[PDB]
Amino acid sequence: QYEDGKQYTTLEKPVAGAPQVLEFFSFFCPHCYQFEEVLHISDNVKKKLPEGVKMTKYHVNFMGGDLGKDLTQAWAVAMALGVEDKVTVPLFEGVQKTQTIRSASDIRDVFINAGIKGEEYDAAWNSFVVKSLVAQQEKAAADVQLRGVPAMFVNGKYQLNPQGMDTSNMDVFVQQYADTVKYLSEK
Amino acid sequence: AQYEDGKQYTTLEKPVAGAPQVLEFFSFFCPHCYQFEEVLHISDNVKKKLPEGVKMTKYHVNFMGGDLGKDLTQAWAVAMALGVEDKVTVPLFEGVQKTQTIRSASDIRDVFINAGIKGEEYDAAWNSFVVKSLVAQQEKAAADVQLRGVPAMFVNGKYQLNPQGMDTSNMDVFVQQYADTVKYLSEK
Ligand SMILES: Cc1nc(-c2ccc(C(F)(F)F)cc2)sc1C(=O)N[C@@H](Cc1ccc(O)cc1)C(=O)O
Ligand code: NA
Repeated sequence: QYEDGKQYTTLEKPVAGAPQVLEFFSFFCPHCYQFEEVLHISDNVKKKLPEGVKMTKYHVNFMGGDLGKDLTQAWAVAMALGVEDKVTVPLFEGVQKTQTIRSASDIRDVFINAGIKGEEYDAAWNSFVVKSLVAQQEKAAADVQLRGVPAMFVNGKYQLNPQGMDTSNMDVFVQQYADTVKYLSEK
Repeated sequence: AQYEDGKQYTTLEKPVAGAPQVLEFFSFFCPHCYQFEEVLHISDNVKKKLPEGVKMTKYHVNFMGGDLGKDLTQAWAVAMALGVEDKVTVPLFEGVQKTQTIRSASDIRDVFINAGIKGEEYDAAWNSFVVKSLVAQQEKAAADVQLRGVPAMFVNGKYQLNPQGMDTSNMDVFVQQYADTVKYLSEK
């Protein structure tokens, strides 16, 4: 029983050439921590979607002050090096659980400890490839008039509405969320 | 340590009458709350340094958890009603955050049963007026201190701990600084 306003909302001005599935998060975002560590939303959405569908995940600037911008640049590094899955957990825990991530250096340490060579990290950090990925993340958020995280957009036309879903059972919530993404992608 | 308003603690503009002597707020969904309790043992270390007669109170809140969050607050009310907080705190934190075995109210109940509380006793407590009242008490206390987030601790409804705020460069030092601050405030 899908209804606009319930499981999802519809953007007023759809974004052209938008990614099929686009997620925004912040490492400072508490629901984003839950979505990644506890619920594994991205993994479960991926499992429910066809192989052909591309999922994109971008970091945002508007949580966490100066460190917030640094983390967006760090996420650009992770995308450029293809090590998202190596650093997502220690970045989330470093920010929200242990609160040991306080500076860019602390972010660098996380990449080092996750097996990324220091020289490779620094080269990426300062690269124009990464500068462009930072620009891409910012523009994407601006295109959908992003006001908060977590957020997921389907074909630049629909936005998921987790608030409209059932939150008594974690796996029911995940099922309803993932099923909504599939429904919207086939729309 | 040299204590100053605004440093190790802040002072509520609207103090709360009849508040518990030492009141801690947490959520089982809250990862820094997991850090506080399961890793740092803040509650326990504060209690060790508390003066004789001063009891600790700990309430559950629901900023992140939706309906399941409400179930957790009611289950925490049951833990308080039964006096089994020290038996279920660990498996609730680990079950929600680490093993991800706690996904519904039924899984919460299973934790109490595995910790030695009979199912019929858990259910009796769950549906009791005592637990209904305790749920309301936890909410009201959070409202009274204008709670913004967790973890948080309040002393005599007048002072709010400010860990920000403290030497969080060494976890052992942080814990003693935090516990010493609670002792100081309780003595004022
Ligand atoms: C993004 C988000 N995700 C949530 C969620 C997801 C899963 C689960 C479960 F445990 F079941 F897995 C619980 C909550 S609330 C939530 C969220 O946006 N929460 C709001 C408050 C709110 C909560 C429930 C409503 O029906 C309406 C408003 C806030 O934090 O201010
Ligand atoms: Na605190």
